Amino acid sequence: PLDVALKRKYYEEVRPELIRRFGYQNVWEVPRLEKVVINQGLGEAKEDARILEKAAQELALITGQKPAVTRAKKSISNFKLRKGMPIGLRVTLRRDRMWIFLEKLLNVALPRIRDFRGLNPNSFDGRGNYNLGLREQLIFPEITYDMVDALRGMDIAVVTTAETDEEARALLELLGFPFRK
Amino acid sequence: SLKKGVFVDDHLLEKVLELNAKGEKRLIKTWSRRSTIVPEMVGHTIAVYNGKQHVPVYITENMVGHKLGEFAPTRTYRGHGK
Amino acid sequence: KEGIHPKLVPARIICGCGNVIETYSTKPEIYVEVCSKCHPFYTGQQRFVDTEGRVERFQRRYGDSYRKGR
Amino acid sequence: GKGDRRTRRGKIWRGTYGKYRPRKK
Amino acid sequence: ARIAGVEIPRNKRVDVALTYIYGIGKARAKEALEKTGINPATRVKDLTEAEVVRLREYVENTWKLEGELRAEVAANIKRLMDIGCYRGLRHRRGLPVRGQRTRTNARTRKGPRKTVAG
RNA sequence: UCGCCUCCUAAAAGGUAACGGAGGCGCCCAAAGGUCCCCUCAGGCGGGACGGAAAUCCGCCGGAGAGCGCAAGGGUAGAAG
RNA sequence: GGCGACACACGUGCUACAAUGCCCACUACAAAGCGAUGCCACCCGGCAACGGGGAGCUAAUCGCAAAAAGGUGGGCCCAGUUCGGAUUGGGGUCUGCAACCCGACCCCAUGAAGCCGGAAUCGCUAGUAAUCGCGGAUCAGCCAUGCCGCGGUGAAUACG
Ligand SMILES: [Mg+2]
Ligand SMILES: [Mg+2]
Ligand SMILES: [Mg+2]
Ligand SMILES: [Mg+2]
Ligand SMILES: [Mg+2]
Ligand SMILES: [Mg+2]
Ligand SMILES: [Mg+2]
Repeated sequence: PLDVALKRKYYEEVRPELIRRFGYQNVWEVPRLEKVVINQGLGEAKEDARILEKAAQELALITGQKPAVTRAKKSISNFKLRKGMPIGLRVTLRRDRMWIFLEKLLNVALPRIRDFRGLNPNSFDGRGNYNLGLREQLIFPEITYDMVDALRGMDIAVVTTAETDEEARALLELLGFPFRK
Repeated sequence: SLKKGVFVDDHLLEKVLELNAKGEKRLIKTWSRRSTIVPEMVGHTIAVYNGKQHVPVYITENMVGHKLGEFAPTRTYRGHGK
Repeated sequence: KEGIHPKLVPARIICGCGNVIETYSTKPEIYVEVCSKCHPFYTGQQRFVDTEGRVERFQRRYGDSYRKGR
Repeated sequence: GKGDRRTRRGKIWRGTYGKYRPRKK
Repeated sequence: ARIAGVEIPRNKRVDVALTYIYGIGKARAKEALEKTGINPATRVKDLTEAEVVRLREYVENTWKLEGELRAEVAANIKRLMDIGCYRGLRHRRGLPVRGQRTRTNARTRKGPRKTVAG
């Protein structure tokens, strides 16, 4: 079952705090952070695979899980690309790995961002989910800087069993999500 | 850039101070940027001369080393054919 | 699953101001300059400066010469 | 760098003295 | 070594490598390593980790630099936004701030020539 | 203009003419074929670095308005996709 | 207030794009001129501009000035780079009643364009061209990179 500090920190701190803040009557009504899915919009690989593979192993290093290529649904002559064409990587991670990633995310990567005054508090879904943009990917501890070729980023989706975007606003706030007030 | 002087017009201040006890009216002109922004009477308007007319400039903190006439451009320019 | 992904080893990692754990990832231990959960920059707040205001200082710098006073 | 105000050479050219060109000894 | 917001300069003298930061220049450079007590002519190649830590701790603190002071500088120009002075309008029109000659020259703020012809 | 396909004229079976009203065909696919196993669209509203009316990503809603190599009709996700 | 405006065009120039070069330290070698309603030695504060003192000098007596290129030493190692200094933020100083339009310096931080110039176009035949600094006039100050002078090191080539 491994261990993971953030995982524990959820159970023996963040968990009871929610039952006090919101007064859930059932052990399941409580918001449970599950499924974090990383996505990279890779137009950069409009016509390149050796620039896509380099983005693959890069992603595999920070999540410990191979990403899968996504392909264009249609065709847009307005900005090249046809039906096929590997345009975008994406890796889904839930359980254990989702926590090990979420720790290094909050407790290493996010502060390594230039300036960085805190995650956006309006960036909430309305159904209890959160998303956040990232520029440089070198902010991850497993990335060694002197081994990159291009500064490609990623979108991150954090899904949560909360109803409102308040119960999630709370759930993540407890886990260590800096919200720029 | 003065340091031990740091001056304002005596005549601008005479008119400004004797019209500062317990309140006033914003009707107050001048003829000299030469002065300085002057704290107190911040909620005031000083019609500064730009060479042609008296432009009502308004003080709302924020300004200090900028005397007056910087808030009173003397030229117009506006455009060059375009 | 088998025969593709990188493996995840135990915990150890060096921060530029103190300590960090978890790690896993791929590397046994890595170095991190700008620490996180520690304290600097929005972690307890360390107001480096304050960015001077003119209402305060410049009214007391230009006003330091209180010769124009009254 | 005859126009850089941070050299003994630029300070010569400008004429003036300072930190990057002291008034001798 | 990721000193402030940057890390780039390797094998090239710490008194010089320091310069490669918005906020350091040349004077604060040797001032920082004499106050931290480090040899200026060193390799910059990740030498004694301790010297690097002390350097980082002093430099990154003390005075504002990198993206933070760029924000402050830009904000000092934003000062003359509101209903600002004459100097603000010069930042508005894109013309030289210090009242210089604009009949010719001033290309560093105006930009390359546009040529009207008539 | 001349042969073939689709819709209307066509009068609720079929068929039905005019130098009547509108469009297509003279190909294509060794996968776009066989079978077994899986999966479900278009859109709309939110959320998300570069990234916009559309690229990929998350979240709800969405019974078929998508798709089905090309005209049109029929058919179709309890699949033909 | 304006002559200092600025989408632009031309003239004369200054500073450069670097290693026969740049930075720092040390250490030499001039001429021609100017100054007691000034030049201001030497101390003191100051990173510095400069401020406090204060001696000498109606000046081949005292002061402006140490000339700089040079030499020695050491550091960069060819990279928009310790080349380049524009532009911009901030902090100061001095003259002046006052320096926003529109002053010169000093200091911190930024460090742009430029890696040598299209068609065209200029100067110079011996201390000459090039390169290096120095003085003076105007002048409270200064937008002088100008003008008028002074000396330092010192080419190339002229068949015709
Ligand atoms: Mg029928
Ligand atoms: Mg019938
Ligand atoms: Mg017929
Ligand atoms: Mg004129
Ligand atoms: Mg360029
Ligand atoms: Mg070069
Ligand atoms: Mg001759």
